Amino acid sequence: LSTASVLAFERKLDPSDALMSAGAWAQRDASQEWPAVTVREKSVRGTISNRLKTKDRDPAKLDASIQSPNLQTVDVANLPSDADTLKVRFTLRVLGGAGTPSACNDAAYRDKLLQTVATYVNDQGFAELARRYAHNLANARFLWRNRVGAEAVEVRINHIRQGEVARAWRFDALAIGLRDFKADAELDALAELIASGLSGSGHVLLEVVAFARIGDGQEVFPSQELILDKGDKKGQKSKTLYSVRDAAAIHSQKIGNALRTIDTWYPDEDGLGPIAVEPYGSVTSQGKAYRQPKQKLDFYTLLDNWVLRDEAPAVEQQHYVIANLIRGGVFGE
Amino acid sequence: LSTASVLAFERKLDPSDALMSAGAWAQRDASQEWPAVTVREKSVRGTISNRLKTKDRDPAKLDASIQSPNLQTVDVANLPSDADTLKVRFTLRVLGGAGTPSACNDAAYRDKLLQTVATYVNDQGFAELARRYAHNLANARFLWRNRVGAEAVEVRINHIRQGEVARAWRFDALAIGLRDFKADAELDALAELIASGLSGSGHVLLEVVAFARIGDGQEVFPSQELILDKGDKKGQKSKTLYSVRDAAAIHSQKIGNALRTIDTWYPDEDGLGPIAVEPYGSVTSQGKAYRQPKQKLDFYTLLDNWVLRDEAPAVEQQHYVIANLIRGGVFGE
Amino acid sequence: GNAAALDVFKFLSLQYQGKNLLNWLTEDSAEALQALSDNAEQAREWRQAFIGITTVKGAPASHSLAKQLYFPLPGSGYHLLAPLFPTSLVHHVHALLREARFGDAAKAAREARSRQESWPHGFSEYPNLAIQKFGGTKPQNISQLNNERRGENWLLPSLPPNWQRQNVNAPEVSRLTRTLQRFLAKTVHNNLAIRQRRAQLVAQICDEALQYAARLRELEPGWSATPGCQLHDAEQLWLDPLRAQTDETFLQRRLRGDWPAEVGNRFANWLNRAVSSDSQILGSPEAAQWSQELSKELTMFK
Amino acid sequence: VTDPEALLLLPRLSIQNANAISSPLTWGFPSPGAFTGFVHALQRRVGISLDIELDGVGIVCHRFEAQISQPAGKRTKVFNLTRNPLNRDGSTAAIVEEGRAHLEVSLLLGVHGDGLDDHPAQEIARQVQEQAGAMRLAGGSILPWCNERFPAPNAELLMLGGSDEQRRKNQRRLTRRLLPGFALVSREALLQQHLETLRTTLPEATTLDALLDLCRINFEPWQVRDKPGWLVPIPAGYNALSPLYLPGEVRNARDRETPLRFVENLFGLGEWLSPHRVAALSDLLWYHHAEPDKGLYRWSTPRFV
DNA sequence: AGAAGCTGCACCTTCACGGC
DNA sequence: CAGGTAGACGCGGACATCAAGCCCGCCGTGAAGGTGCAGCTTCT
Repeated sequence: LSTASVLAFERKLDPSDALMSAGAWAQRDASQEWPAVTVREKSVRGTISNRLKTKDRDPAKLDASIQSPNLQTVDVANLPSDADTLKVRFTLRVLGGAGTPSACNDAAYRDKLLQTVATYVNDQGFAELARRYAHNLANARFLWRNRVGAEAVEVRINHIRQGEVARAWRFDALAIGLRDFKADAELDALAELIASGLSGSGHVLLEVVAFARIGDGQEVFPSQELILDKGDKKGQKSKTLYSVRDAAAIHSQKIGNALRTIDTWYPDEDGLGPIAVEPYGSVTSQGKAYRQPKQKLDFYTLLDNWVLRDEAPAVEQQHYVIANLIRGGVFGE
Repeated sequence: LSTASVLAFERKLDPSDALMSAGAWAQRDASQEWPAVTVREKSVRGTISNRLKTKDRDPAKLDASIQSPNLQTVDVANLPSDADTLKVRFTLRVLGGAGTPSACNDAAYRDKLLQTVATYVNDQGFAELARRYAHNLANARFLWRNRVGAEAVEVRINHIRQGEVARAWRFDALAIGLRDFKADAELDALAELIASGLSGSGHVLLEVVAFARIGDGQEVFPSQELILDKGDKKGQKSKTLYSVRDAAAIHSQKIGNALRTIDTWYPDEDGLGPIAVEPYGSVTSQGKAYRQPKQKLDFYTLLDNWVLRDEAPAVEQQHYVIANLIRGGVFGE
Repeated sequence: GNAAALDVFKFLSLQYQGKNLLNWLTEDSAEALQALSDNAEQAREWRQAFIGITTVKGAPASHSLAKQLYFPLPGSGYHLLAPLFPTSLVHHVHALLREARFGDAAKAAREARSRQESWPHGFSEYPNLAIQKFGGTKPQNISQLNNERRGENWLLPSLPPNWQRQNVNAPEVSRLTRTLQRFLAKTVHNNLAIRQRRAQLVAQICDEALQYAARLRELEPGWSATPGCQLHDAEQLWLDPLRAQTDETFLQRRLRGDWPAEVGNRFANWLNRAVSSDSQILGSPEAAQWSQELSKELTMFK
Repeated sequence: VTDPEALLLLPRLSIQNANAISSPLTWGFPSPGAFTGFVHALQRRVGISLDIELDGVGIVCHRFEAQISQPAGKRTKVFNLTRNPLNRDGSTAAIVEEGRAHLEVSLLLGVHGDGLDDHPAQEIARQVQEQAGAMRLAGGSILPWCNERFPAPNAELLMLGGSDEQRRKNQRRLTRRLLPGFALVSREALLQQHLETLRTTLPEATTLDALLDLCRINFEPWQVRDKPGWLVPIPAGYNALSPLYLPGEVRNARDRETPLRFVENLFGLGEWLSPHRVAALSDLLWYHHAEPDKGLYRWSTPRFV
């Protein structure tokens, strides 16, 4: 009857931080002696290019300000002039036990939820979901700004069985587009491995390494750190990059959001592209939140219409519901 | 329909930190293993050249004007004594998709802005903009003080396709002026290629080399580092030249300033020449900011008339607005 | 509670000679008639509505985002143990020991040190503090005492070290010895090149000892009678006392000649017990040979 | 009676987003309660199948890198947050401040049970490691040693498995594997000692621990007073606000079969020793102490000095 | 012509300076 | 198919002084809030 008041789901498909090395293309074979790109602090001089607030001011000080320069100090990460290839590497754990709630109050709700995800994995297992995850590992979507100017990108994925490699995949990440989800052989093999790691059987460890042909001496983008800038001069620098072990890298949540953006089923022009899987499905880029609960397509209403009122959604929306279950979250009333 | 509160535009026309080497003229073709220019820190004895303050206006301590060698510590970059040519080398990606912001809040404003940029680019493409960009790449305006006394300046632009050139241009940079955008067949070919890179119809990464005959053992001028540290003395250098890996270099934002000087449209006296494209178009070295908000010709009022109120400006102001969008930055309420 | 009712708390914290008998205004008789000097019905009702809604609870709950953590009972079983954020104000003790009289003690510390007699009060520094602000721009939604401090929880650090502290914290020679033992294990015709390689390896070992004596000359001039003197009387003075901490010749055996033969002897005894292959015994004449070798290279210093 | 007969050494684990927030007064390294709960979860998931108990765990912290930044002009430091998605209508959500840190810590834990005579020599440790690879340590995903130049194995040492010279030899070969780390120790006798030397006709509220955390550079007829080791503040358990409730009493619990209680943090003093001056490695292990009808849900390292 | 849930709007609300 | 044994590598004394170390301008902003009620809306 009533839903669980506390309903938690842990993050399956947990990635690690994506360290960035630099090296020449066709030297991707010996890509372990490659040095990492270090973030530098550089002071820049620019103008007052922001728009002014002409409220409780005077015109003389504002046009004297826009006549005067503006000194900042930002962080930047460059490739060397002897390396036209960025090597972004991370590990990925596919945990297992997908539909199991990590916290649930009602035992009847837990039993009905387990029976619902059991009937789902019985009639339609993790084929399409793992195919979309294998696409988003196969096309280099975790290069957010590092992909838009690349001539060629290549993704090498290695399954680490016990302490050594068991399976090697080598994909061209530009033939596999960012908006379409085709069907190939090696992608289906990677999806079957991801499904076996997601069916509760194993906890699969993969390494993903992406080579990107940017250019000699060009600028790469590690993920920017969030400082809220409410205090005494804590926003004078305006750009701080993420660095782990003296090396520029991308956050774990950014790689997770990058291989998570599989949802091509939302009620607002799904031919645009796949968006990230969120409850009340949100994109921070367009500043909109698709699947509002005024329409009957958010995660919450689909969830307690599936497991409570016994009415299954469409075949594409229960994929989104199970994708939130893999995505993990805190729900309940 | 109103302006979004967050509007971020990503840098198209991304250059690199331009490195400097030195060699001899007529060996310009085999100028690959040329030795790099290093930055030498020297100490100079001078005089008091500044005008006196009210504390040093005493009759006893005007001795500082009389006997004080003033003992400063500067940096310098010289050519070798048997080398009369400065070579400056960098790479330049031009990405495309100019009007799409990487961050927005109002999706209606985002769609209206994409509609205005789309009716621009299908009204008039990137012809004048890429023509002026290719002209600023033609004459070595990125050689800032390395151009004012050079005898002959020659630039070589190589369209690096995969790891080799695909089309090479070779321009006499002194014949092409710094104040008027003339016509040339190779310049129109380079302008068409930069326009094809600016429309997302191809991947364009150029390698730009520029040789200048400064003189045998003369002084070349790399970028001077900004040191954001206030009042202290007797140990401060006050001149620190920029260098990457013991090789003197020009900043990437310096090259980005220099190949952005395409604005020959501003309501003040335009008989001087092109200035850079900024909102409230500023030359802070000259101390004057053209396109003041007291005129209706800055970037923000023209943009909010073009997008919100559907008041399309003149075609030159349209070129200025799209040049600001190609530049990038933070716009919004 | 709701921040919009926080106004009423600003009415209840009015220190008109006592705000504790005003918030829970129980011990008052004149204040009831002073809250409304018209009648006793609305005055008593407002008084009980002011003393009542600030001592009232509702229902026990933990709304799905507060933490709550299993704790293992000794035999078996668990408890759920929901933690709640305390209002311990170390923030007052932190701010008053960083701004109030930190300035006076700090100026006494920073301009009175040639003057040995400074002011009779000390101060702390509290390094590596961390700011944690709960309400982002409007901290009133959290609580009232989260508005006195503007967020800013002021967390003390823990921060495990990285092999360096001010309070307190904490192999090519083996390659040479191993290749010397593996070299004198086997024999190929026993010619000049074997003795050349043996002299080569013992030369590398003794110049490694010289490098160890030189790189430990970079510690300090003056050691002391620090313990462990069972092997530390002959090699005590081979690691030189830098000739600068002495300054009046307080040591008489520094130039007596006691150290070099004994250091060579005990070094060759170490090399005897360290290098002993299937040719088991090494012996005393080899000990005297390597002893006099290191002794010549140690008396070569002067 | 909680005495181990073995010591399963789990090697240098790397943890990518831990909880750098430890307590409402302390930040930095995570709580030892996290490590005791991790070992109790390992015993819940592994140890019942082998009929062995897993009680007590060490901490070495081979390296630490918090995700913080210094506000440019202040003497304190702020936390690098994460970005949450929009709420329901398209609006930047209210940020909660989560402190995250990269840890690299190896841990030795005391095996106790009858599920080892001589048959599980090094497959019991392989089982515990290959199951703990799919688990988190303080909110941080344990990165399970990707393809690199070297592996990193586990160890299982028995105290009865060897004579006295072999006992100290195995202790030495165990402490060579975690020697750059720093052992965390609960020090409560030192806190009470510094309190009762501090308490000379003046009371206290919590200054007994705050005075040992700080760096006082006071003057005595500037000087600076020294402390033995890194004496840090640590959250040492919980204390009872509420009488404990029945499972069907508190709305919105984690489950409706466990009794719930409302608790406050408790605060004690810890030290970061080096593990070559421990004098018995059968010490240095973190155990629970309930006394549950009083409160006092403590964790500690007993039998130390 | 009466009941539930959603949205819009109002209401609350600023600091002390120099590395074991 | 081989290539040395022995023994020892100096003392003294000293290592400069004067005078000075610049001036100008500026330092982004956008977004990161909860609770309670009035009224509207949708449905029956």
